Amino acid sequence: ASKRALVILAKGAEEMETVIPVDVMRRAGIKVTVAGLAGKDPVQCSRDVVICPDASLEDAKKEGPYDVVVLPGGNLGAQNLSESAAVKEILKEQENRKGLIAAICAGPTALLAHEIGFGSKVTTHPLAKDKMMNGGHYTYSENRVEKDGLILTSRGPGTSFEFALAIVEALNGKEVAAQVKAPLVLK
Ligand SMILES: *C(=N)N1CC[C@@H](C(=O)Nc2nc3c(s2)CN(C(=O)CN[NH2+]N)CC3)C1
Repeated sequence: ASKRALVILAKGAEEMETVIPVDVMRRAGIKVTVAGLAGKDPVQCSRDVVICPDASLEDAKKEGPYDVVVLPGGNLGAQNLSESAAVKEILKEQENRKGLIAAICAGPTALLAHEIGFGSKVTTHPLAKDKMMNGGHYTYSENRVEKDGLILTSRGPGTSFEFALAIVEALNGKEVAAQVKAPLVLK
């Protein structure tokens, strides 16, 4: 049947880093659940775009497992993910079940907070590098997208299409990723 993604949407999330992965995954035929960290109520993003979640995280985490857990960035959004006991338990489980975790821009700092994928090669946004590398628990990469086994990281809004297509390729293969890429008019 279809592959399944969980996108965790926290107050202060980067809206582009949220919507690009959600839309590109849905174009690939992935069943995506946009799950509000704080419940099912609309979420105010970093630039004040308000997105209505499909479900609360409390509900969506009962409808697992998921083929991928997706962590957008945003300074406050990543801080909120990093502080959530609920997110820690979901990432821990995903890691334990050899499930893909994907985090973009500041999003990877929530991996550090929840002690997820220690020893992985990761990228982040340049401004999040010092936070991510505090305590030297990862190897740093300048790749626009970095995939080290089941830890997939990316750098910013401008790598969001590459990040999303890398998730599609990982879940559905090269051919589906090429079909979704074709009408996007990427450079
Ligand atoms: C991509 N989503 N992002 C969000 C804005 C930019 C970014 O990473 N900005 C940051 N500002 C700070 C960061 S990352 C790290 N930081 C701390 O986490 C220190 N205390 N821990 N939360 C200071 C501000 C790219």
